[PDB]
Amino acid sequence: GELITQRELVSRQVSDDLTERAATFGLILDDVSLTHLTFGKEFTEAVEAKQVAQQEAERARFVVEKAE
Amino acid sequence: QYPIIYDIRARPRKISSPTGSKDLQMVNISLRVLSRPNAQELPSMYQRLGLDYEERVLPSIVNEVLKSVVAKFNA
Repeated sequence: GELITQRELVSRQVSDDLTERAATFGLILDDVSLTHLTFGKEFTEAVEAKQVAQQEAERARFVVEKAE
Repeated sequence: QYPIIYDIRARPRKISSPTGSKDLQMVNISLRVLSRPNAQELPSMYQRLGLDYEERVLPSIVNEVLKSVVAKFNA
């Protein structure tokens, strides 16, 4: 998750390390961009199911109105 | 002078990104980038950016942009 939240810091420190490593090979690195980032799907699926349970609670609330 | 007919007239682009947003919802965002080529600074374009400069340039910068800013933005 540090790669989602701290994308920019990872990109910058990667930039520093990559610039100092590329200096030994005669290539000046103008920009260093962290661009790809993906993770397990089932985590998002579980989060969505959690939201679904919350919305089911909301439905049960409207049914509580129904039920008075 | 090798020429190659460089098109300083505009050529557009479009790139997308699946981001893990703030709610960690998979946010697929598209983004149409209009990058154009220069005349009195044709160099960096033509050779080492290649005739295919825009292709070499835009894709993963757009990806970084969308993922950084959408991990920052909720659904």
